[PDB]
Amino acid sequence: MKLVRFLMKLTNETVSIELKNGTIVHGTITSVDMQMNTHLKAVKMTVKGREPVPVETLSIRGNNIRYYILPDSLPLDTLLID
Amino acid sequence: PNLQMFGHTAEVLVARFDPSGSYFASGGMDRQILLWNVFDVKNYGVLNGCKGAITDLQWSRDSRVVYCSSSDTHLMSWDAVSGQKIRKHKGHAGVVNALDVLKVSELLTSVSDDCTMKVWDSRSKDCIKTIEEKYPLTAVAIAQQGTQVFIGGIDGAIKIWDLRNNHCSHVLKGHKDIITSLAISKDGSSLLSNSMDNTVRIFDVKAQRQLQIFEGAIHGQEHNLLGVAWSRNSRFVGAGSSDKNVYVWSATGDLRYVLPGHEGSVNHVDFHPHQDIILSCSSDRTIFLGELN
Amino acid sequence: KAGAPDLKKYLDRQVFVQLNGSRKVYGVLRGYDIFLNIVLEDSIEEKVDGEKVKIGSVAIRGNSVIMIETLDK
Amino acid sequence: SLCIKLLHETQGHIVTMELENGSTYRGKLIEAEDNMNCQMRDISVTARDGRVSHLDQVYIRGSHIRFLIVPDMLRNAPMFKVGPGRSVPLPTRGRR
Amino acid sequence: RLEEYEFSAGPLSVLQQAVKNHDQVLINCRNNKKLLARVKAFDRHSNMVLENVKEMWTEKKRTASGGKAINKDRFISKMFLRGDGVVLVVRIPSA
Amino acid sequence: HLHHGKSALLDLLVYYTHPDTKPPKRRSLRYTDTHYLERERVMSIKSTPLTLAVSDMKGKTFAFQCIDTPGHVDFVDEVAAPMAISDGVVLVVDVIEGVMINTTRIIKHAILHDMPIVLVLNKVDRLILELRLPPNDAYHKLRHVIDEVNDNICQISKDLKYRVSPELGNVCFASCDLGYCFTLSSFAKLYIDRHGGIDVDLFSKRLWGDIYFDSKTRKFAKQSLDGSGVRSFVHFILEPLYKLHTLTISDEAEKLKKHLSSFQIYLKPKDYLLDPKPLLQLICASFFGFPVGFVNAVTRHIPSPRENAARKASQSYIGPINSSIGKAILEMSREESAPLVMHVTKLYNTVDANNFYAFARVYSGQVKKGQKVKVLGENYSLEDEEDMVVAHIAEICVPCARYRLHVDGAVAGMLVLLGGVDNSISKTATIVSDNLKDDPYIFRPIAHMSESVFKVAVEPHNPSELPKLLDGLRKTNKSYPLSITKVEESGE
Amino acid sequence: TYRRWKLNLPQMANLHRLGYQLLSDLRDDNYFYLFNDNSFFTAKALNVAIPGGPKFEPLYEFNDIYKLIIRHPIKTEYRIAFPYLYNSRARSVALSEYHQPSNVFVPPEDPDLPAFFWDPIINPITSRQLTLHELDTSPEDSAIEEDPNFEIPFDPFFHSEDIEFEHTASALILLWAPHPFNKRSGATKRAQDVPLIKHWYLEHCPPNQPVKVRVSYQKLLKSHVMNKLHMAHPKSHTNRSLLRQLKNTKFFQSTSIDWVEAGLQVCRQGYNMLQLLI
Amino acid sequence: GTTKMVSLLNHSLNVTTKDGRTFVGQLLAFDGFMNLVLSDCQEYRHEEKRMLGLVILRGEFIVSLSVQGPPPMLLSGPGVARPAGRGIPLGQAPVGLA
RNA sequence: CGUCAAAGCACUUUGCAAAAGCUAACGUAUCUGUUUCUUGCCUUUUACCAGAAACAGCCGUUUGUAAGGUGUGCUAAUUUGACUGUAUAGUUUUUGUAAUCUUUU
Ligand SMILES: Nc1nc2c(ncn2[C@@H]2O[C@H](COP(=O)(O)OP(=O)(O)O)[C@@H](O)[C@H]2O)c(=O)[nH]1
Repeated sequence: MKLVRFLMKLTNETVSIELKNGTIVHGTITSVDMQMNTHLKAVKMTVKGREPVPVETLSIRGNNIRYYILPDSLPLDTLLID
Repeated sequence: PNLQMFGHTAEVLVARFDPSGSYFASGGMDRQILLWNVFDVKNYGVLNGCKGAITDLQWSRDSRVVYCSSSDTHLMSWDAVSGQKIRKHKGHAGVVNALDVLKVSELLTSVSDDCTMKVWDSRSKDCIKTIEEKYPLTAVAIAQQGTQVFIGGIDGAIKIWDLRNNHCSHVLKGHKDIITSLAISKDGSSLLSNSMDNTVRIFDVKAQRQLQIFEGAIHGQEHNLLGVAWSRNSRFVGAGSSDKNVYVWSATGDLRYVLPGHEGSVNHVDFHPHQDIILSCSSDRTIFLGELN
Repeated sequence: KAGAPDLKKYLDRQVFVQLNGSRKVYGVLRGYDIFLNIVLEDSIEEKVDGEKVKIGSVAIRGNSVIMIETLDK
Repeated sequence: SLCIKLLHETQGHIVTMELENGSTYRGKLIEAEDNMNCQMRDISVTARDGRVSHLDQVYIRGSHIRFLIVPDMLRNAPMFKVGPGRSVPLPTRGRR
Repeated sequence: RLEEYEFSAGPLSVLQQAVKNHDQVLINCRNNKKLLARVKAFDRHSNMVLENVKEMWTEKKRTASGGKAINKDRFISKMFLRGDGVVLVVRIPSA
Repeated sequence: HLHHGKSALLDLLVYYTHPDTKPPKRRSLRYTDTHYLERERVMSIKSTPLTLAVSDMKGKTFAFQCIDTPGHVDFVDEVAAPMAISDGVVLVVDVIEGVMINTTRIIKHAILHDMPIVLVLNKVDRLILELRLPPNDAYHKLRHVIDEVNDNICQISKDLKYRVSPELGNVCFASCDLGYCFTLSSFAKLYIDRHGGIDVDLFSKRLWGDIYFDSKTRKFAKQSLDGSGVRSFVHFILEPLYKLHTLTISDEAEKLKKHLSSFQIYLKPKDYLLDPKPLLQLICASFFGFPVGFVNAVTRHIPSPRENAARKASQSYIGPINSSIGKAILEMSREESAPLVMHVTKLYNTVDANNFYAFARVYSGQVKKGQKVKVLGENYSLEDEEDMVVAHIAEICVPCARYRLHVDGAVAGMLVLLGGVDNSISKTATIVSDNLKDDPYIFRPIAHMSESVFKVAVEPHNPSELPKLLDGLRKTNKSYPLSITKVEESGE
Repeated sequence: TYRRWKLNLPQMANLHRLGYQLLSDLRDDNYFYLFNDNSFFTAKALNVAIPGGPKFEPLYEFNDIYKLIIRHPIKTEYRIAFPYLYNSRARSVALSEYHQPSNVFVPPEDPDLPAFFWDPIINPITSRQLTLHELDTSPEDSAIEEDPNFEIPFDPFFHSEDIEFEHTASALILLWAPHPFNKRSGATKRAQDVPLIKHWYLEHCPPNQPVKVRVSYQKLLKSHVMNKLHMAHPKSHTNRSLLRQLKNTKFFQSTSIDWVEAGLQVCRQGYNMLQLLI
Repeated sequence: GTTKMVSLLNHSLNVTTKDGRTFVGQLLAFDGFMNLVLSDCQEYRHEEKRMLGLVILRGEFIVSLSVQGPPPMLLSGPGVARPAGRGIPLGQAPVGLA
């Protein structure tokens, strides 16, 4: 009975994530947890007021995630079903 | 010397060196791969687990991981340093007969009595590709490029398939009967092949006609899969026979060394990668290291 | 959860609390909570000027609290 | 959980820490908590300014702590398996 | 148990009402950057999946010489918003 | 006293720490008996030492330095020896036997030397199965044991600085067979960790007797029970013990699964179809975990070696406190500069009878291999230097009953096994470093709580081998405190 | 195969109750004191003999009467307890287990009163002899006096289960039983290796028996010592087993029949096998 | 879950915090709150450094995680050899025929 | 109970290896023989009396491993291991006190 369960389907695609911190992060998703803690593969993250730096295995403390900008090819109707 | 080492209980089939030239592996009907040294010629691990008899070993090009092709569909994988199991590549619905490996130790090809070729990754535990022909397959060889895979069947027709296309590009001709072992040179430029007609023919890789039909190495009622090899130079060709003789050729179409020694049918002859030594195996439970000074 | 904190040794003794917004208070420790809500009596402010205003009995919230000290050993 | 037991094990030794306040405190630790409360003595504070002070006794709230700094021998300490139905790690003879 | 009860009657029902009506929504965020879009799905935490989003947010040049208000818009196809960032929702109908 | 469950107490710790160790089937396990004589008889005889890394409530690990003492009345010698080293005494008492002789004989002798006491009521499980007393009448039988301990305290001192009671923390209810020790504080936790928020402390005060609990009002009272007032203790501890030692046993294995699922103990289905006692052990070790209570009940009452240094130095050290050695003891200096002070009491046989390890407390500084060391005696003084002898320290080792830990450098605070320093020593013998400030003093020769008395003559059966017997009789005097050799005029 | 068995509680109950007339009634072990396999070894070695027990072949200036102090003769029982002390030139000796805890379990004779009922054999428990410390507040008063109004909302662990159950009686009787029954899940011996009544000739013979018997009792006991003396610890070996070699050649076949048939079968076979030799 | 988090154990990590500071070192212990324990730690406030040692961070304080480096660090079978020999067979032809 | 991994599963027949590693019933049972010595009763040696030490056999037990057999499933069932295994939007961590501005070097 949670919208979080839909994000566990999301695995594999690339997304530009925004955080409360104000950073921006392009990278492929590997796994998503019930507590929002996502792990990413082949990442290019950029800090607020610094140059972009590539990281291999980024992972994020879910608490900090503002929003995922999902890819345009992903069908929503199919994923919203259990 | 010669060194005729004993060890196996029953018919031994396959015996190969590392790519380096520092070990043997051997194993047939025993259900036991037995590793060896080259230079104090002693045994090592008894790799135990295969519940079917072994039909083909091949060292990983790292000289650590070993791969089998049991008669019970499995293709096992072994850490030659420790001697533990890694996997059971479960796939075929019949007896596997041949294996082959690449440079990149990652990809493997196997050949069933289901008439199915299958390419394997050492990371998935499943088939990447499945090429179904019709009559049970027997011998396979993959090129150094990691592109062309050669299949040998019951029609006498060595078919050639690529990994991109997956089309019947070419079919070798003029072999009347059965193929027991393919073998690509250390160039990537020519095959070897044992037929049941006793014509140990060479073929071309790229125009694609014959080169030299060798003749003088009989197969008979036994129906073992006999082997052939290219020497480290690609000067000599080493074909075994059911006449208890290791027929070494000159590759110019001339029989040089014909050394007996075995009391039973011979199976898979090999060559050492640098120094001139010949691994020769046979149902007999024996193996030789024939040298040239 | 709800580990009732070790404030038994501070009961009926003077304190020097600090809270959020850099504001601080003196008082006799009367009672405490699961969430560290506090009961102080004879409460005296310590303004940024240093002007000390007497208030009386006061209930400080738990969340706010940064720390709690002792004036005399 | 192990990140709490390590703390309890540094009771007695001298500890450094950082709060949301911005200041760092250093002193002998007397008691801790699963909340991350603390009870210390002979503390030597050092704020953003550099201003040193002395505080005889202190209590804290964990919520206010950012991170601790712990003695070096506390890396050889045992890290146990815990279980599904246990609060404290401890070693475990029984089933699991 | 009681979660089922509030979705029909309470405050959150007007999204369920609006999102079923195929409606657009104006959302004031905690980032100081409002979101204007049409919603797909929502949750008890206000975790919302937005489609065809457009932002509205002021700016300054910040002593470029050594500045004035600039508004900027961007279209996003699909967007999962964590409800913590939301502070105020305005469920405006077309009709 | 005898067979009260001392050696089996430590075994209970060992099991939790050393995963490989398993119980011999026929006979108990008795880690820390070692000697084959101690295993034919089965009684412990020579006191052995241990050290192990024991955990606590919350989790903090301390390094205990335990010493099983022989409970047979006649080896009181080897109780007293380490008494002049240890920082406290742990007692073990049988809740069926009660407080017999050696429990008094030691309690009394222990308070004389200001040794703080920790009771451990052992063999409680037994009084639920052997005796099968009902829970209320067993409470009385427990309380009774605690009282009678104190009646032997009262005689030696009327002070209430000592006073053993579970209300305070001194007392520990444990059965070393089934594997569980608890204090009132530990039992409390159990409820508390499973049920929200109350203090452990405000709970454990009220759990001891002459107090009652109303299940209707949810509040305590001294009020004599009106109707179904039980007695806080028997309501929250005993009766939910009693159940365990009758749930497992009575083969109501359907129920146990539902109940033990409450606590999130999950057994495999083989384990119910098992065996009474070793099912019990498996349950009681999965429910009451590590013997944490008993840990917490030592680190709170038996003081750390620094704190006790002050007191311990006063009653044992003969010389002045104002001196440099008297000062170096009080601060527990761990420097190179500091004077090295030991205090050897017992020597231990090694795996062959040839040699003797020494057992001494390092009171100050550091000891390392190959150090020159003035090993004093008993009759020594500042006047004559005839007692003292120089010697080299071969091997320093930390003891663990069966295995030993080879260490390079000792430190103040610890107990140790020394290699090399034997021949000068017979009975007590302080060590002190050679290069020192003048006037190194001795440690008081132990007060044994029994005179030797019994006498026996010993001639060799063949007189040609009289040297060897003579060499042997010296070696006894080393490993047996109270023994005394004394050649008669005749030749005996 | 019929190795390994697991028995219910109530089953083991009946078996116990049916076998009662055979199996013993000691539980302690203290009973044996000078009747252990060890003691009997030392007796043998010291060439002395203890009263109820066996008696073997032998195995193998300083004294002065005027130096001794004759006070209570010193019996044979004394030498077999502390052989190194009271006896000189003590070799080939075994030292015995000095004492065990002592079992305090009396089984319920009248099975109506519950499992946990204060028995009238235990002494009252009165404590008017004692003199304790004194404090003004009093521990219990004080503990409540600090705060009487405080509460505990959760109640104990097993508040629904009662201290007794249906079989909790039967069970306690087992725990403290003689070997085979206490176990409640075993192994599976062979009928030859279940001696039944050996424990009659260990306990040691009840009074008023004729000499015919009392002598037999010893002779039985002797044997039991003499084995326990030389028992070797078994050698490591692979299993030979003749009767499964013969079964692996083509000359023997297998079938199942009645006992008495195969008794006659043998009894005949042997008749002929001698006749043909004669 | 926490299956991924155990995989990180004993690797040198780069941990950004809410303050902006970045801690670095191996990972010894891990929690359900994301409490991390780190060995031989070094902050990089920013051309800056400091040595701390053992550091225990809270969950509130942590932002992101990233691996810097990887985790830090059948006897003899029956077979026997022999020398030579190479006997000649009188007969020719295959093995089964005759 | 829950997850993940491995494996057909339970029952059974043979083969082949092992079975003090830190004082301990491989078997809570228990029998014969050989050699070397000591004593018995004895003169024909065997056959024996009843102690010792040193070797042996025999009747059994356990474990691992290999190949089999019966019954059941290979569109399943069962076993075996492993595990940092629980769900909390209202004060001590994961549904935010954040947002924003300006000056100094
Ligand atoms: N029933 C029961 N017996 C116990 C318990 N603890 C110890 N024992 C028995 O007590 C004896 C242990 O004696 P111990 O104190 O180790 O020897 P000591 O060194 O002479 O004190 C063994 O015979 C155990 O069976 C217990 O908790 N319950």
